[PDB]
Amino acid sequence: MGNRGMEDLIPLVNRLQDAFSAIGQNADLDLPQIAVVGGQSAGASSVLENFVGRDFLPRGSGIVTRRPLVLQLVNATTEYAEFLHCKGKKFTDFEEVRLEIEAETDRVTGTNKGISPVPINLRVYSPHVLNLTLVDLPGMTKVPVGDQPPDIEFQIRDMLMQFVTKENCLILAVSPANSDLANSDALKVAKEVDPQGQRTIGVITKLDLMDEGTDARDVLENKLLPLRRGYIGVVNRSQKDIDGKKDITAALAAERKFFLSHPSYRHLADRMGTPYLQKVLNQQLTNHIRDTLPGLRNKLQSQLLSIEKEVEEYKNFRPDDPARKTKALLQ
Amino acid sequence: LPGMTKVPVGDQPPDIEFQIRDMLMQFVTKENCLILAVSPANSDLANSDALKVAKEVDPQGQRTIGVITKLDLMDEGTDARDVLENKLLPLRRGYIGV
Amino acid sequence: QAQRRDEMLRMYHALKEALSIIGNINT
Ligand SMILES: Nc1nc2c(ncn2[C@@H]2O[C@H](COP(=O)(O)OP(=O)(O)O)[C@@H](O)[C@H]2O)c(=O)[nH]1
Ligand SMILES: [Mg+2]
Repeated sequence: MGNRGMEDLIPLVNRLQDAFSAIGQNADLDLPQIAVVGGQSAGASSVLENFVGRDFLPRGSGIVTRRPLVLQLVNATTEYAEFLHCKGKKFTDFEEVRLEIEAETDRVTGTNKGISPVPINLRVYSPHVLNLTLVDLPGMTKVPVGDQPPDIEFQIRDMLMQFVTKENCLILAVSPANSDLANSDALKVAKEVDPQGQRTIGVITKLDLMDEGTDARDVLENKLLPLRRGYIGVVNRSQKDIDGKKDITAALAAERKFFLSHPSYRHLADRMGTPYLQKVLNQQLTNHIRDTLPGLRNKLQSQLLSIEKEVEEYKNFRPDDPARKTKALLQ
Repeated sequence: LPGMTKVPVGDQPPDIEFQIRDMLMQFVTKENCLILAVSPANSDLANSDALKVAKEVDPQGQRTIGVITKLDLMDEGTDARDVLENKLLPLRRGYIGV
Repeated sequence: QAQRRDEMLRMYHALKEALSIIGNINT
């Protein structure tokens, strides 16, 4: 468990925050939000919870991600979770969080394949995290089922747009492997909001369920559909493994064995897997935080130059100075 | 007919999706024509494009017959009983698995 | 006037400290 790529950046944020708080001002540390776009049952929730490093989201066959859960990670001194609709309660166990999320979804949408545009706001405080926004959006579908209205397709798409047309957002586009990449909706959306690939990261899931004799070797090499940041393959837990309470360590070991043994992927083994995605996102955040330094320097330099002309005289103030008095008199 | 796609590849024009539908509409919107809607089993049925088209041109289900073509590749731990029994997305003529 | 002087000097030193920290953070 855990995510150790945060540890090397947290003290940088703290030091910058302290440097600005010294003057009664904040730091414009506008880190990008992370939005996970995907088709229904593409695996977009298991990827997200593998980036956080905690097993707390509901996942599984069927329509589970019924509401647009928004997770806020706030750096703190201890570890706890809270909900805006459960104000005053404290959650010390992620299993309770998962069960409460399910109960809150059912309470509003019912037991059919319902949806609700209103998000759930879950905030987790921990000394090991950064101030991040994570958005788990409901998967897109083509036809209504259950008691959904005829426009279910358009309501879901509209829920996505308000979160991915915003600047400073990473579109983490998840598509299954045992399907044809040309028919992945997540990539159609990315091309509608990021016409040139600067933020979009491709992730290919379900590589272990490919039809025997076929592989995706020409997809992972960024040949079929060029994407500025390529595609990162991952292997998540299967439905049997979720129901079997499979450990996370075993899943990572199985993923590593899969890539090391597969005849068509050995040469890419060091470019794929869960920990590689963690490094890519952490590197993306680090590149962002460094890119803003010229603005902070220019603001501070301008303020310093503005005050210096008067500081030069204030620093020379003395309780007894007949020349200072005379200068003021003449002026 | 050629299958529907969302993302153009291989120098296909950006409107490849609309040209494919235009070809499809000239055969499935005709009367006295049966439509067989082919959907994979490994991909969630709510995503099926064939059912969307059949639903648009045969709201009543008189002509549409559904088929589930890839039961061999189901993810271990799941099955499609709730589709083949015509419960998840009821279709007048049911579904045939192959 | 005394309060304005004191605030200007405090802000001056704090801004100098902020630059001395940011330059070291960038490395
Ligand atoms: N073996 C395997 N199972 C997967 C993969 N991706 C998703 N699944 C399974 O698909 C089911 C639904 O995944 P889920 O993430 O809940 O879909 P979503 O939450 O609707 O995006 C779960 O049983 C997952 O374990 C994969 O890459 N490999
Ligand atoms: Mg999903």
